[PDB]
Amino acid sequence: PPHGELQYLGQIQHILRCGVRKRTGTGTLSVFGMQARYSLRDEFPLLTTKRVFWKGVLEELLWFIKGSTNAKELSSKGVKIWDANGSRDFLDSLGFSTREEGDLGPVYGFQWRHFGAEYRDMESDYSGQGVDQLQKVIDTIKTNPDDRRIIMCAWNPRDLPLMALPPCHALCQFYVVNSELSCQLYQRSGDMGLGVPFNIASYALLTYMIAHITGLKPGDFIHTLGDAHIYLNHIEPLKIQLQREPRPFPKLRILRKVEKIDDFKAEDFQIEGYNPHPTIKM
Amino acid sequence: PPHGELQYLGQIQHILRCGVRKDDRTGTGTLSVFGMQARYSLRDEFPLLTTKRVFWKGVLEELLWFIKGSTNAKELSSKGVKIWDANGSRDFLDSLGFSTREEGDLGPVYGFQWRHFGAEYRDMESDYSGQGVDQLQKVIDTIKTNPDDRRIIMCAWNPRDLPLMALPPCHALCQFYVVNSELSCQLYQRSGDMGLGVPFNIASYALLTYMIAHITGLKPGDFIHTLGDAHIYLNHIEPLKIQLQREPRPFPKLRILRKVEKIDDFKAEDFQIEGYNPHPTIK
Repeated sequence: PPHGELQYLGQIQHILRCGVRKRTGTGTLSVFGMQARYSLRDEFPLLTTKRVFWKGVLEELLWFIKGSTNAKELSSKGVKIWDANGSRDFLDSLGFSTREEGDLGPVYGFQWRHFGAEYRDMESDYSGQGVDQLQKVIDTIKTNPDDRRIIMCAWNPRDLPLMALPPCHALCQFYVVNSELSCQLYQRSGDMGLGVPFNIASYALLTYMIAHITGLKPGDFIHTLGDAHIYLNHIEPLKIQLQREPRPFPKLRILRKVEKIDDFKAEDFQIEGYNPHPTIKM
Repeated sequence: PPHGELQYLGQIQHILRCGVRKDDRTGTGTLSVFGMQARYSLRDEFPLLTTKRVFWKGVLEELLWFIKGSTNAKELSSKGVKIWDANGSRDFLDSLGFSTREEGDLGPVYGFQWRHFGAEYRDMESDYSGQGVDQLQKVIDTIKTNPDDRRIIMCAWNPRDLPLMALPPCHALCQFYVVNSELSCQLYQRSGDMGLGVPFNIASYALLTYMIAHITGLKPGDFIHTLGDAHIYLNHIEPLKIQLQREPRPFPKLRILRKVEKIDDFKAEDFQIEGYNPHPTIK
């Protein structure tokens, strides 16, 4: 079968061959509605035509599981991707003055384990408050794997205003058939250049983690896009990437048996056979 | 130009050749596939499937019902649409522990989530003004002020309210897109019976995309139907195979007889599907 990465690339071509020109501007070729499927059967979708910040992926996900909404908690691990939206300055440009530095608000972490609970600050303890979606999802996979209501949604219209940054991961569904676990992510906005690759890895990792705990095997991962765009700043770099030939995907391994989703630790994972192409500038 | 219904029948074809056996809530076998997407042009035509008639009166009347924010199945039944009565009956409500609800009270379903998301639900006769987020109107407001915005979502999945309604929303969420004065829409359906409900669904949001376009003075663009659990009942394989052989006829055309300016001002009499001739029934 066709190397999975070809889909991501097959899309970049489309965004350019049919994307229409159009915050902070910077320009962008957009497209509306796309879907790519990546296999998780004895392989992990970690694009090779360009290196992917695996540590960021793995370290950020574990950060969501905890339900943490503190940018600092994640940066203290070396991943500074969420710091910008945590700086005292930014929080101010949003009206959030009483807000402590590092507080992102009811973002992913909060939505995943305390959906619906009234948000206060990153320190407050929301235990027993809200709906623990991540856990309910795991529980259903276990007792009713044929359920078509296994959905985890981070889009809370009532909390959007309090967020330092709106979700680009409205929701994701889980599917179980023949002992194989699949997941479909619905991204409202995707930066094909510096985001989608990270995103693919992010949710494919979650599927593995979930499949491990439910005692199932990973299947497919459907990445569905709403507004897929390319920033003109990447029109060149990417044009070079397309040149590159996709190398066989690496493999993910869970070095130890784990019971609860929270018990997962960074050291529990290993990426073997990851041979990505060089890195120019982007 | 390739006909639009070919995209639909194509998915039925995919399910047949690649779908696997999967049981539903009652134990009934179905042939399933996870993750699907289809695009339907809404430009000078309306995607109302023709290889099998679609209950248009039901689509149109049910949509109107959602916009009102109604959760009373009676209000819909009093229009000829009986698709929500079973879920609101006296017996079905008791068996769910809702013995204190008057007949017809569906719970915080679609209507409520669209106009009052997050509002504290009481009953189908309580007033929820100013309560909750009017996602519907917010969509219209955004399409007008910031057409390039890519956070124009209308989510009906409310984890908190799920255990208070008849059954979980089938239409998790939809997103609107605007480009070159055209309004495109994408729907995410978590579950869909390819031959029984998907058609009805395509017509619902195609019509909604027509109404929002009308109000914001834009032209209908495309409708992307993204499915999660696409399936067909096993005992429906044979009749479906017959339908597949049928040749799709030109999609009809929808018309807005008068000029409407508010989403809530739309009436059933304001619509007209001209040129609809679907194939005869099959079984």
